[PDB]
Amino acid sequence: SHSMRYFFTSVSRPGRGEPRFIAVGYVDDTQFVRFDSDAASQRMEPRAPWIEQEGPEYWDQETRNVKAQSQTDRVDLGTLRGYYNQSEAGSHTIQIMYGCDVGSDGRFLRGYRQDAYDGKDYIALNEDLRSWTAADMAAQITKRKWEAAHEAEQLRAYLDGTCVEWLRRYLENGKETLQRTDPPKTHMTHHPISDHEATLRCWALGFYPAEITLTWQRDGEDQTQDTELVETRPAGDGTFQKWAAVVVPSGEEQRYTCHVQHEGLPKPLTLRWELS
Amino acid sequence: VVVGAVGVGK
Amino acid sequence: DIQMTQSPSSLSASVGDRVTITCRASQDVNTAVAWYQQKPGKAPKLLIYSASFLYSGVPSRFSGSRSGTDFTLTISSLQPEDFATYYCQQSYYYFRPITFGQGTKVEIKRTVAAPSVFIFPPSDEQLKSGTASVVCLLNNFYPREAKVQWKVDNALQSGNSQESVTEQDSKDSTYSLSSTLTLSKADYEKHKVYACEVTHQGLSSPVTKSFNRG
Amino acid sequence: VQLVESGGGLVQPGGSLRLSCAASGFNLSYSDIHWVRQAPGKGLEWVAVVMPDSGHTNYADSVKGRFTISADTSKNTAYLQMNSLRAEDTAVYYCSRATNIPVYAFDYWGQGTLVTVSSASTKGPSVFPLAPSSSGGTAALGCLVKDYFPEPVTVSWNSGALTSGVHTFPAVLQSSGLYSLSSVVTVPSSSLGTQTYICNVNHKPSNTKVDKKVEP
Amino acid sequence: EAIQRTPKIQVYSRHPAENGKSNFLNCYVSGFHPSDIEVDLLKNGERIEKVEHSDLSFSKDWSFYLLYYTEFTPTEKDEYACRVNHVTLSQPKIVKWDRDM
Repeated sequence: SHSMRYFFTSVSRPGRGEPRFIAVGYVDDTQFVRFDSDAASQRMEPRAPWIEQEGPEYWDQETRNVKAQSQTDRVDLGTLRGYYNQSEAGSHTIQIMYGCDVGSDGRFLRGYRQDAYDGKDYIALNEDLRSWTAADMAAQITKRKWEAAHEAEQLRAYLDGTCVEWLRRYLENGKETLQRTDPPKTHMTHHPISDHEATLRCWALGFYPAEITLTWQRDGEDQTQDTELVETRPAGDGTFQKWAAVVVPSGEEQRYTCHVQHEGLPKPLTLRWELS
Repeated sequence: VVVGAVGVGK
Repeated sequence: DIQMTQSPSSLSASVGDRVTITCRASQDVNTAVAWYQQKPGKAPKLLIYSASFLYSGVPSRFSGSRSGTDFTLTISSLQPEDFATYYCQQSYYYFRPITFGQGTKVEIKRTVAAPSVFIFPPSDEQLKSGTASVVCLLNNFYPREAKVQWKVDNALQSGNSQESVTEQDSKDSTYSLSSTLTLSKADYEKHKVYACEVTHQGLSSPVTKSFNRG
Repeated sequence: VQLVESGGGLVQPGGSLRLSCAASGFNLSYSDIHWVRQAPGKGLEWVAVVMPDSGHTNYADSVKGRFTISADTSKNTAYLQMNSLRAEDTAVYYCSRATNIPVYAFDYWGQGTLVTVSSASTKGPSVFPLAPSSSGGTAALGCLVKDYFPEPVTVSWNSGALTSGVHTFPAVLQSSGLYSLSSVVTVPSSSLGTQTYICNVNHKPSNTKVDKKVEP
Repeated sequence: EAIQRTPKIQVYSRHPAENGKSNFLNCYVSGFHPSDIEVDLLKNGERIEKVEHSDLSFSKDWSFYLLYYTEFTPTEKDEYACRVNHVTLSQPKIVKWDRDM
């Protein structure tokens, strides 16, 4: 399966300028476009080599589009902040997702559009691509406007036709970049707190897709209460990483194994702590 | 590709 | 501040005459302004909206264009049934229209005719008015720069007089103006000789006509 | 999200009062009525910036006291009040009753009115025809009516049979303080010879209606 | 108005750090809401200036990532830190680079 997401952050930055607007776009975890409203240019600067190929018309109309989106956010940062009656001159964000999944064969699967005001939820789209789950007494007003004017209809047309066809095009273009799985190299060691108790840590390094599960198999069961784990860490260079840890008495460490499962990993791996 | 049309305001 | 300057154009749409209208600002936009017809004497209307995404009314033959830099912002007008005072209205920081432009003009070009003035002394009810309104009838002339003469007292009546205007008649692409003046009953009676000289852009000479009574 | 308008051609607010417009079609209820106001050749965004809901119904007010926040998204999206009868009481207030997207048709409006530059219940008209001197080229026999409201009229000629050739005339303020307009009619000489001329004027604000007869 | 989630600062080297090599000093300030971070990469206390960052993403629960990063060389004298401030941290928290962690 594959997806294509468009995150559209818009911080209201009042008084000291003009609403910032970063409009990242993603494909399956990797970024290929960007747009800061304060940078070198006012362009969809490319962010991945396989989109350089597109050519001047593409960048022109993509820039026109994303500046239209930026305009839309700077319009509705004065309506969300108007019904959530919210005190002119205070920072207050808007966030917007899009998407369209496909099958491994390239057939459309699901379409999702999700909006968020200050950190919480707002209107979102169903999985039948036909109605709107307002998540507040403001997203009520939004969904009424979107059920009227059939924004759902236009959006579904976009999603299936345009979003799916360009997604397949991108995966054609990036076929040497996106259709890859990075099997996490596994590494792990212990930090002795004292001569009676210690910690163990299990390292997931270099895996592209941001989905992976680390489990410490404590002698047949996962010691889920003693799982200190960190979030997914962007390794800066497109890959990812994460670790989880547990507190262990000395000697007992031989009763724990780290079990991990990733798309790049056919057989889930066992980490047996080398006593030395 | 970003949504082509000017979308409805939120 | 914010100052929307209208950099206009006019005078020519006969059947297909292409026209470009531009507007200037004292602020900086991203890719847009707003555009707005205003049909003569009735019915304001959206027109082309912005730049980098135009969106058009049902008269979808125009083009409104980006300037990037605010040299101007521009519109293209073509046909002659679309004669309205166009306005340039404010984008980039989305103020729901806060600062208008000031006004341009577009008309169909039939003949750029000189004014036709034929003198009518007003009937005896004009003294029943209590004010003298000697009528310089104006016919089939381009918008009035003709210096029609108010020889109601046989002297120019500018400012003290009032004038009730006539719009361009659509058929001839020109006004048919009638001059209505509120001076006095005594002014009409004291002077009986009435002429309307017409110095004009079309008419350099102060062309004068004499009525014959009855 | 494309809509309609309302409001009425309000008459003399010579006592301080209120005006209203009302939506249709879809309910905007979030971003909606705007009440932009204009004078002959300008345009101003007074009270009732986004009013129905989304609050602060004076984003960019820059006026207060008499221009009043009145209504909301009850499907009839504002009822604005003047509190003025002499100063700046002459605009044509409007309603951006489609404001729904940054880029879709803003089906504004069609109406909104004033008192007049003059005030206090204009007097009854006076009707004055104009008789041609003679007739060269265009031949026109004028009809002028004076001392009433700015509001437009209906004029009847040839005993009301022939409305062709008549001139519809707007009114401007005069020394009288009473608005006046005329109906000059053009008749071809052959038609001018054959048919006798009748002028009839009908101004509802005037409340008096007169028929005027001219004979060659 | 918001929930003002507190940053989850994580200072780390995008490669397994080695003595005297060319790494990056990532300061992956994970889900913080209000979005105006003030990450500083401290070179034994004084702010480095030649630091850039990835774009402002966010997450399924609407919590922004950022990945402030810059080149450095791991030397056993300097205590690389990451002075992460925020509208929630009422002190310029000095989460350090625990190379061992």
